[PDB]
Amino acid sequence: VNVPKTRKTYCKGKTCRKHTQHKVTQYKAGKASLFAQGKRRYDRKQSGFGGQTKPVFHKKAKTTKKVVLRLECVKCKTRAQLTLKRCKHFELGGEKKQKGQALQF
Amino acid sequence: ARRPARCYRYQKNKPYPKSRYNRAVPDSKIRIYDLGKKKATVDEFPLCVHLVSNELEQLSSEALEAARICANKYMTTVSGRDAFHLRVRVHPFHVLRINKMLSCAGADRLQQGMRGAWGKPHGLAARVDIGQIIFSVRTKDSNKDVVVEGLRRARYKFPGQQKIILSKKWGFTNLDRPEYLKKREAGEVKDDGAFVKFLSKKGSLENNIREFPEYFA
Amino acid sequence: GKSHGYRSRTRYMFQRDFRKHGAVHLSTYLKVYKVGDIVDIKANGSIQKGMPHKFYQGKTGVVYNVTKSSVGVIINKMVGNRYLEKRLNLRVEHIKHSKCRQEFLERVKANAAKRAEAKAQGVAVQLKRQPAQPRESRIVSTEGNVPQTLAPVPYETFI
Amino acid sequence: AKVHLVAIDIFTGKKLEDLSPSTHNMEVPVVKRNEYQLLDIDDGFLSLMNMD
Amino acid sequence: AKSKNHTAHNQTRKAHRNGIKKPKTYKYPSLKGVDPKFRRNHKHALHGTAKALAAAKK
RNA sequence: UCGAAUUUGGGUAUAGGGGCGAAAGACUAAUCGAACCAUCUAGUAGCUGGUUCCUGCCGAAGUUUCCCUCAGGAUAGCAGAAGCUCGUAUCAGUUUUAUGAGGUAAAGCGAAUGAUUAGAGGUUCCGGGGUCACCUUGACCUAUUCUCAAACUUUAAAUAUGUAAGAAGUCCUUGUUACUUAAUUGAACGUGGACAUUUGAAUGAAGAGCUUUUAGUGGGCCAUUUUUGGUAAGCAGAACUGGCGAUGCGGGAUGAACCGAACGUAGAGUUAAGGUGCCGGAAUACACGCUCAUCAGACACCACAAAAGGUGUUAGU
RNA sequence: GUGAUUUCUGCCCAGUGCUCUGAAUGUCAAAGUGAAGAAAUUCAACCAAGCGCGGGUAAACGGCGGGAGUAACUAUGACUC
RNA sequence: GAAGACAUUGUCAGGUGGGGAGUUUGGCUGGGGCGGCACAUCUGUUAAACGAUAACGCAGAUGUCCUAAGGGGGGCUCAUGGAGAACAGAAAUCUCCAGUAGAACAAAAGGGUAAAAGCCCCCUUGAUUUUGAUUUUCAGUGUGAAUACAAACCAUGAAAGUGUGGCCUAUCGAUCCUUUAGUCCCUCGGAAUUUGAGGCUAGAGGUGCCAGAAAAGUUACCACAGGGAUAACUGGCUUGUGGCAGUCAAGCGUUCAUAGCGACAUUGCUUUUUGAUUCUUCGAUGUCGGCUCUUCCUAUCAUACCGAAGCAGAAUUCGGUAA
RNA sequence: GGUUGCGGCCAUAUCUACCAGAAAGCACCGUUUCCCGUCCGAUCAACUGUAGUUAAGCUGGUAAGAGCCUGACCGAGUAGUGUAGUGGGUGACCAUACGCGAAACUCAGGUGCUGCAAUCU
RNA sequence: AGCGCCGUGACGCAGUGGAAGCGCGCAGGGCUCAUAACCCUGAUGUCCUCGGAUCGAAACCGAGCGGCGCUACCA
RNA sequence: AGCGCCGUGACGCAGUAGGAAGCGCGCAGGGCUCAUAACCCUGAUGUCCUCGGAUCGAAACCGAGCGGCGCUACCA
RNA sequence: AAAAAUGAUUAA
Ligand SMILES: C[C@@H]1C[C@@H]([C@H](O)CC2CC(=O)NC(=O)C2)C(=O)[C@@H](C)C1
Ligand SMILES: [K+]
Ligand SMILES: [K+]
Ligand SMILES: [K+]
Ligand SMILES: [Mg+2]
Ligand SMILES: [Mg+2]
Ligand SMILES: [Mg+2]
Ligand SMILES: [Mg+2]
Ligand SMILES: [Mg+2]
Ligand SMILES: [Mg+2]
Ligand SMILES: [Mg+2]
Ligand SMILES: [Mg+2]
Ligand SMILES: [Mg+2]
Ligand SMILES: [Mg+2]
Ligand SMILES: [Mg+2]
Ligand SMILES: [Mg+2]
Ligand SMILES: [Mg+2]
Ligand SMILES: [Mg+2]
Ligand SMILES: [Mg+2]
Ligand SMILES: [Mg+2]
Ligand SMILES: [Mg+2]
Ligand SMILES: [Mg+2]
Ligand SMILES: [Mg+2]
Ligand SMILES: [Mg+2]
Ligand SMILES: [Mg+2]
Ligand SMILES: [Mg+2]
Ligand SMILES: [Mg+2]
Ligand SMILES: [Mg+2]
Ligand SMILES: [Mg+2]
Ligand SMILES: [Mg+2]
Ligand SMILES: [Mg+2]
Ligand SMILES: [Mg+2]
Ligand SMILES: [Mg+2]
Ligand SMILES: [Mg+2]
Ligand SMILES: [Mg+2]
Ligand SMILES: [Mg+2]
Ligand SMILES: [Zn+2]
Repeated sequence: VNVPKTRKTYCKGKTCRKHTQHKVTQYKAGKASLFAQGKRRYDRKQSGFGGQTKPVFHKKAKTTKKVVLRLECVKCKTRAQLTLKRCKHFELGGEKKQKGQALQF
Repeated sequence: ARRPARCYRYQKNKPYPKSRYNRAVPDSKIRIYDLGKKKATVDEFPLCVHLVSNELEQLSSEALEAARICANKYMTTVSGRDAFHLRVRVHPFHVLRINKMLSCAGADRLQQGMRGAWGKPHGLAARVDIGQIIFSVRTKDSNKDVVVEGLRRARYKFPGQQKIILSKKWGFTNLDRPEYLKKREAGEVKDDGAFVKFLSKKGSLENNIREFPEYFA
Repeated sequence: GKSHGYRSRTRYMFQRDFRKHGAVHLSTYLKVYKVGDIVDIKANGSIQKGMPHKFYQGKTGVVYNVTKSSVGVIINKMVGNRYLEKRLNLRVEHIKHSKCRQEFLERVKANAAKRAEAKAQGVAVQLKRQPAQPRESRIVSTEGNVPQTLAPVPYETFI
Repeated sequence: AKVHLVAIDIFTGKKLEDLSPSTHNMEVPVVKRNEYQLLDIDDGFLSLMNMD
Repeated sequence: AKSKNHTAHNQTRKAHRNGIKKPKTYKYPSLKGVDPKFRRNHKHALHGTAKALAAAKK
């Protein structure tokens, strides 16, 4: 799929509260960042004797992911998250379609 | 090596024609449906004799072929080929299925039983009911006994009950003989390939003169 | 596996009628529905918005809500051992007035008219409908109508 | 059932073997091949050009 | 060992044992699903007509 | 086999996931693919078996959805109990009237889409093997003709199915509003007034509504009809209804389900289904015919019969 | 491991295993080192063995192919692909 | 005498470690296993004209694709045929006529659509924010999908109007944990500041056994609880397959359908084969054959008496009564 | 009654061939400076209503016309079907009783009706 | 019975939805007295059939044909 | 015993989904050679195993026979 | 010290 890098959409930033211009990027997760409480609990539980203490997932079925769009207002820098359907190929702001063109083979 | 006809005698299933969902059907055994002087005109063979079914069943194409051969061969041997026209009036459109099993000692190691029992096409049958014409013969009045006994011989090739009916219609037309005579004495009948065309009060007038010209005189 | 989607088994009842395809005539859109009107549900297959589910084809209900292009229809649906109130949001394409309720309203006006006349003259106007009564006596004259008919007929081949 | 599998690495050319029950799942890569036109080859490192 | 898959046998007899009952309509049904603009109006119309009735009766 | 890798006493050593094994998973005190004794320990069991007095009243389920769910649970239903608010109704496994909805049965194919038999007449700048604008395998068109469809259809039943048949109604004024209209227009809700005892079809109503809480069940099976797979099946799988299970009684000799009819303890009468030669209660009744079998026949479910044939005999065309 | 004597014990080290090097590099723990921070801490470099890369080894585990043409009767195929 | 701050020993860290330990090794299923997916779904049919409806029924499809293939508006009309135009021909572009869709609309199938939902062009982001109500599956739970409003902000158009993704019917995912966005808010409990951590609202990372454990085999050395809910022997139903009989009569039999045969067809019977089924038996009915011994059946090989023959005789062949 | 503007039902309105059309209306029609749009003033834009024509559109008629619409004790109470019997038949199936009931077929008619507003030999 | 695979130039075989390639074989010329070797040059394919989807299939789908195989266990 | 197959010159092989047969060896005759062999050309050689059927027409389709090939043939 | 195989039968 192909989504533009720029998009006009509603911004609920308490100063816009209206359709403003947004910059579009893809959401990236970020580092798991140990010292999170779940990570501390997990390290404490895995210490000592007893083997593996938690489930280890194996039965992978999905091959794609949902794409999340990170929308940034250009007036107040407020951000918003939009979700798209599953896709295999995702690209941002590239190569708008040409309608009446010969096949390149 | 084909199953006896009692396995497929009755119309237990819905019709199962060759279609885009079936498309893997063997060819029917019967290919010829008109025999004798099939190009003969209507007025040449005023007499019609029918082999009317008396049971609601289905007739295999093998039986249709066998009775076709028997009736045609007898009538051709006795009164020649040009003395009659035989039209068989049922087509094997229903497909029979067989769930084929192994038939040897040791079949139990691989037999699979009644699982996935949907059968594959096995043969073709024509579905007929009470009073449905199977065979029709048109000939002259003087050739009545030959075609009657030929249809009697064809009867033994079919399962169940069948009657022999002398028609009161002129040949293969839907008209009685006296009314067909009344129509040729007028200008209401024009010859065609083997059948005829009729003149009506309806339609374009000038068309009804270019056809049937000798009427309106 | 089995398939039980929203529009399954609707092949023939979401057809348009033969030689009746195309656009909808404006009398569909000029009909006025009030709350309390009794309407019949029949989906127009050419309008895929506000379309009722296949269950409600042929059901008759009461309008409870009126919106811009749609009405809210209340239908009683038998689920198990009781009827559940079901509320539908249907565009007016799939909706027509119940003609039976139109004759009921006309009959109410006619009943009022009969009672109004009877209050002045001709008391005991006897409003209620009655079922088809047995016929009374009559004298069937034969003069010019002499009875004449034969017996059953013999069997003939006709083949 | 179990499946014994013998396969050659598509890059290193080495034989790999593995075995698994016939009804468990294994991964299959998303192997794709692409046409390119051969420009210069200087320090190895073939320089290639796409359909564009 | 396969068992029976499905049947609606005896289900109507069970349903009719305690009868199939209509949902007992009331006067003044709930305004759930009615248009909010209509509901907002109707609150003020009811308030005004009760005010007029109480003012007249005293 | 019998002079040695011999046989054997006594002593001694090796102890249980340990020993010992010229190897058999052998042996380790009648115990060995992990001894024996005691304890944890009344170990756990969705599995088998059992589960102790009487009478009275009511009275099932084998189905829905979810579950490493398929011999089990939860959930809803079916059942009981406690009742509560009222006192003939906001009702109904029914009909009528009115009004919808449907695409099956049937039908149709010289109507669409597919399938399909045979000729006829025209179209070769549409290729016909043929000689200078032709009968002579084709393909196309036109008018015909034979036969078809679970996944074709113009048409289109029967049965089943929705709704309405008023007081929470109808009509007349004029009130509310921030909704609506160009508007003092509507929308919805109202004040006041009018409508009489047929308050707006029929029949019935055994009291009508309402609530809490909890049992068992969650293997089903049979019959008529519809119906799928299968050569078929006392086969496997669905639909509606009635049954059996849970149920005796009369009849079908016998039999879960068929027919009749459902059950407190008795008496009398009358019947059902089925019968009335004798077993066996009840006409070896009456009447008109048919049948003679050196393998007659003799009551539905049901305990089978076919294609085919006969100057047997009877009736008939 | 094989199993008296006799006579033999062919070919295959790609896989699995076993074994032997290098420092030319990849992976790379704890401790130690450096840097940013107020500090917890974060980042980076260095980084043993093993792994990885590369040799050896079958009386280690084991393994030990298809198709086609071709001779002056055919048939077969010494030969050839 | 050797050896020496090295070894050793202690603690932590990486590797190796079936030698040993613990555990697991899905379900449905005409028994199980192998196969398949009928395990979450969608179209048509089965399905019996409301709705619902099963099978390892039938014919298929889904785990995607799309900044346009979404939204609005404008203009035009498609498949196909006929007649024509240099190269150009059956298929290149151009023109006219006919053309109810016989085209196209991402992708199965069904439905829908002609001044359009198709094709081309001009703008655009409504594929947005806040929640509630509703429909389908349904317990009237969730999830997925969808319908109609409300309050905003917008797009498009002259405007009515339309637009909360794809013309409709499929295209997907809880708890815990991690992560991001939002409010710049609440808490770290002796009082503050700053890091850090924890909360509230809303997305993502995934459970396809799709209401969502983290999971390899073998056992003929085997064990237990059970099951005739379920296979393997007998019996029962069926009789495809096996075996036997009939009807017809093309043809064979020098001449001649039927002395004897008898194709193509077709009607049966039997239970001595093999299957199908799963009703009886799993707190056990001893499971092949042979040997021994009795009896029964007849569909008769021989023997008795017969009829027929392409029966001179002989020898045969067909048939009746007959076990 | 004709015509026009907007329509309602959406073929009794459609289709094929031919004929006719006072008056008005509609239409064809003439032109490109302007607004606007094209490969092309052909469509669309604008101007004139003048220069011309009913040739075409449009409206009506004609046709043993095609289609479509309505009806018939035409087929036919046929096909189908609900209920019932210890009905018939070996069975497939069939009849009867109490009910409902087609579609093809044949024949006969018909071929737009109409609302608001303006105008007219 | 159920399931899987293969079919390409004369032969053995590759093959990326944009009309097919390696090795021999074959053909032409040369060298040799001649053949082979050798040298210089060319050519050879409804991709098993018949339909379908796609603008376009050798590849995808449906059938039909011909070969190769696998399962065949507890009784 | 069943279920599939196949049979084409003197010898082998090709048909194909019906409109009468091709190729290669062998034979004979020619061309080359002193004469041969090899080579080349040409010709002959198949009543498609027999019989029967359906068809306008069968080596191709159907049945029988004959011969050969391949697969299958209690049971615990 | 590069490579270099073959040549049908009979006929003083
Ligand atoms: C596969 C990974 C983890 C998974 C999930 O946290 C796994 C389990 C872990 C656990 O122990 N208890 C749970 O309740 C969930 C999840 O959410 C996915 C999106 C991402
Ligand atoms: K089941
Ligand atoms: K249907
Ligand atoms: K184990
Ligand atoms: Mg610790
Ligand atoms: Mg540790
Ligand atoms: Mg069936
Ligand atoms: Mg939509
Ligand atoms: Mg001795
Ligand atoms: Mg052992
Ligand atoms: Mg012992
Ligand atoms: Mg009691
Ligand atoms: Mg009781
Ligand atoms: Mg039990
Ligand atoms: Mg149970
Ligand atoms: Mg019970
Ligand atoms: Mg009895
Ligand atoms: Mg009864
Ligand atoms: Mg007595
Ligand atoms: Mg040794
Ligand atoms: Mg060796
Ligand atoms: Mg470190
Ligand atoms: Mg081995
Ligand atoms: Mg272990
Ligand atoms: Mg299982
Ligand atoms: Mg599930
Ligand atoms: Mg239905
Ligand atoms: Mg968190
Ligand atoms: Mg049982
Ligand atoms: Mg048999
Ligand atoms: Mg059992
Ligand atoms: Mg027992
Ligand atoms: Mg047991
Ligand atoms: Mg015994
Ligand atoms: Mg006998
Ligand atoms: Mg020599
Ligand atoms: Zn902003």
